[PDB]
Amino acid sequence: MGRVIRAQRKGAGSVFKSHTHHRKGPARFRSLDFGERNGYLKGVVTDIIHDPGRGAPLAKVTFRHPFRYKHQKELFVAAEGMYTGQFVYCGRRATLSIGNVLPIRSVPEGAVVCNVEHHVGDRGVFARASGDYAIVISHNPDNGTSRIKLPSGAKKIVPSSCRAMIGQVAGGGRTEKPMLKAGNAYHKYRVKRNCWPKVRGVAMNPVEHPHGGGNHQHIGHASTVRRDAPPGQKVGLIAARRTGRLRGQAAATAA
Amino acid sequence: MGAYKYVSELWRRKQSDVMRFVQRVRCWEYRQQPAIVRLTRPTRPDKARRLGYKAKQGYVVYRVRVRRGGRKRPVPKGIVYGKPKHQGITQLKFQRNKRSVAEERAGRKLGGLRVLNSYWVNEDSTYKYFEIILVDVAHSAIRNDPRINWLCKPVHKHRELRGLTSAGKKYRGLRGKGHTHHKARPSRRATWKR
Amino acid sequence: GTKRVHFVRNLIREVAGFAPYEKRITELLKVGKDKRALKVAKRKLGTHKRAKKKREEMSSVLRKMRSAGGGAGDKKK
Amino acid sequence: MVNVPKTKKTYCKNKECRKHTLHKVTQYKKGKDSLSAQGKRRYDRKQSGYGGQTKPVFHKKAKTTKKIVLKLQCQSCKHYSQHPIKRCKHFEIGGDKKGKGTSLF
Amino acid sequence: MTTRFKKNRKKRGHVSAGHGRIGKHRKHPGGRGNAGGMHHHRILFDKYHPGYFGKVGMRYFHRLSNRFHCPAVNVERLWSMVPAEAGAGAGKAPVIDVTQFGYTKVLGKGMLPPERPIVVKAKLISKVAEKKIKAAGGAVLLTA
RNA sequence: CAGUACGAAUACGAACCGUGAAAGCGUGGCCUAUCGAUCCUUUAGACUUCGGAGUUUGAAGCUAGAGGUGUCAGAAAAGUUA
RNA sequence: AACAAAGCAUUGCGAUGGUCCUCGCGGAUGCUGACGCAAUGUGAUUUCUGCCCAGUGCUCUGAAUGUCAAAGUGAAGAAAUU
RNA sequence: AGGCGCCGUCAACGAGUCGGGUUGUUUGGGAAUGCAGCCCAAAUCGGGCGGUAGACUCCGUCCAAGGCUAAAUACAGGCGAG
Repeated sequence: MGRVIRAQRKGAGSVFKSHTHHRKGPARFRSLDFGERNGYLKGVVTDIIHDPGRGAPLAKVTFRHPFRYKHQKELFVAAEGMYTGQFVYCGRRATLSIGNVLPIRSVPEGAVVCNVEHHVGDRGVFARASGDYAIVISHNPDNGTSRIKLPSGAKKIVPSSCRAMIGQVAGGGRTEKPMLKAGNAYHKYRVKRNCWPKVRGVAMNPVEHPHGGGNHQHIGHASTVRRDAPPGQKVGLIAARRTGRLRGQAAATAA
Repeated sequence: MGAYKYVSELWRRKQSDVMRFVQRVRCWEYRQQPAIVRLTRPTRPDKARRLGYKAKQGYVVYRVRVRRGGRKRPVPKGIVYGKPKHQGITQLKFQRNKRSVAEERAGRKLGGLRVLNSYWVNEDSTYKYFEIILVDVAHSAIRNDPRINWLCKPVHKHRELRGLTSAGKKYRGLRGKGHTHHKARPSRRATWKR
Repeated sequence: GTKRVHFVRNLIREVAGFAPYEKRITELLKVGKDKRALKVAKRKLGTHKRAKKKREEMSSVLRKMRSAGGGAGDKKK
Repeated sequence: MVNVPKTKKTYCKNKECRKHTLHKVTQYKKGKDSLSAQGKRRYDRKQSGYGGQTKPVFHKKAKTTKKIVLKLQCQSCKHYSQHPIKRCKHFEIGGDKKGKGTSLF
Repeated sequence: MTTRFKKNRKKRGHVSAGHGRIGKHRKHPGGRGNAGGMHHHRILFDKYHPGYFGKVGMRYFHRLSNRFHCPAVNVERLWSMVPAEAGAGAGKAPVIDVTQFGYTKVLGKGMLPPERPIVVKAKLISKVAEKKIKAAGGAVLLTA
């Protein structure tokens, strides 16, 4: 049989983890007391600070409104075009301006949003990463459902009460340009949850992977491996729909 | 005899009449309350009155919550190492019963007290519930009662653990006497395998 | 008149008597629960069927608490 | 393969005739079941899911070759006999008929 | 040669029945049955030993027949009769006596060789279809 | 096989038939002889048996034949290591 | 000359993510969100990357037909056993 | 209060228990040891047992799901001695 394949090493352990202490703080969207046509939540962006845990920026927002419990703060997710000294509005009668957060119901159809909730008050799930955005296609006055298209193209049915932020996430185009030092890849790995560099399965000797062994390097068996297959076996193309470059489309996806 | 017969008659019928309603309703409580619950009332006074209940100081009654299922055996995903007559993980089920585990848990937390006996107070779909009588040894009222001072004797400390409970006698096969009973009495380790 | 035809407490009592006579005989062929199906099934199947289905539920039983306590009382005189 | 008549005359083994009478030939299998046998020793002795010595069902097996494979059942008394060893294969039957001689056609 | 497990021979008494050969009684089933319960014992003695110990058996009374020739209940002449279910008289070798033997079973060629004037006597338990009809009477003896 | 099993032969007797004139021949194949234990299962025949009596159901079993073993006097069974 | 590497492809993943550790709690995923995370193939640039879905792998739809377990359910039936 | 005799008579008699199935473990324990786990589930002159299952009178024994309890046994021996 074998010594454990790296995929089990994910598992638990100090080596597989991110530097979670290092991450900058929780960036959850403030669950509104109530009302909010301008300023029972008014923010000023004061600063824009990088998030190591995702590599795109946050905007530092204060947020100052009262009560007790009152709760306010802090570093909310940046959208494109957010600047120091711009106003942020968070809630139901917030102005429809980029950087403001409000429930989907309040948003006009055809407006790009980010930090969209799965479930109301979870504060925001979908459209997060750099330069991505969901697109709110349908509402109507929809008591029942607000239809949003996520960046993959899947059309998601969400409760109209789910809040989102208008605009697309900052940092777009990050993906376009090539890393162009091994060392650039290296530090970028250090920050995230990953064991790098990666040795190819074929490169190893048999004990380390299903791919390993053989004088010349090659996968002894067919690469694409079972949904049924157990952990340790399941490597390569897991249960692949198709392979090789030709004749597909993006995901389509029914409701 | 008395009133104690009716509740005893009810508790047969866990599934039926007032008892499925009232005890399924007390499980809203039982799921909420911990795996130690001390209470000041027996749920069954009948089967308290027939496992040893006198209201008298040093007496406590306590509910214990024990998982349903068997036992699952270390290590999975670094598995034995041995020939397959001895490989077994969920396949084996403990040969202590779920009632005795509850006796152990209870006597561990209430360490200055000794389990007298125990009874059944239901199950839902993952928990099995027991209520257990533990009786102080150390206080005068137990000592100056000749129906319950037999517990006090130093030989009787930690009796649940050494299997001298009623439950501990029953899983040890000591329910019979005669024919059969021949591998249980006086002990499951008894002849030393001579 | 109807139900059953006819009589009432004695008819409850016949049925209440038929039910241990049906039950003791299931118990003398074990289980209970499959024999309670078989002992009923291997027979004509109407009055007994409804009467059996209620005993395999939930059931009677305030009335059961009422009758058993009188029978216990009256076998304790 | 064999012409064997389904209907033959033979001696009885059995003690109610203990003389010669008409007999009917048939190839036989049933198996059992209701479980008291090896089948029980296995049900119990699974014992970590081990079929174990319930397999001598394999080797992958194959050589082919028999003995006559019969029970000849009396049509006039119900007492009737199986026959002793000599070497066949395979075996044909139907109601026979016949390896008929003679042919002009 | 030795390590006493290379010339020895072998270790445990096997290769002996299967494939090498001689010895035990070997290859078994075969009858098996009855259990440890409804089981033995029937005590059995041939009538020639009561004829040894007729003359010296002077705790058994002589009676209608001459002084050598004794009524003797064989149940109270058989050692280990009390833990046995019944005491039976077996018929080997002569009797040259005019005895009266009481038994819980007797052979047919156990009466017949001491036909030589005898009274062969069933005890009540010889039947054993005799009336323990709740009632009272007869019994089996007890001793170490 | 010089004493060791299954097999095989070479004959009988007992029962039971044929053909045949019958004496006889006929205990598988011109002769020189042409295969399988052990659990289990299968059935055959009759009978035996399963723990108060009583009664049905099956079981347990004797004796005999057929179902795998050609590693053929009987394992349930693929390779590499540089 | 081996491994890594940046670069190039397939595939799984809609979140309580799939995946790893764990009986479990929980954790690692991720206090992240498909411009993201895993699982793999190959290995700068430059020009390119043909034909084959028969076998093996894997995946798709199956409201319909031959096979396809258990239970509950029906038949003989005192059961059970078929 | 206790005993004996006579007199009727009877209640401290313990439920997810007895019991059956599904899946296991263990045992000499076999349809028949003991225990675990999932599902189901009685009666209360009624019930339980007698080495597979089902009518009767019974025969024969015994009242679970409760308890305690001296003495006799062990001590590859702390501690004293032969």
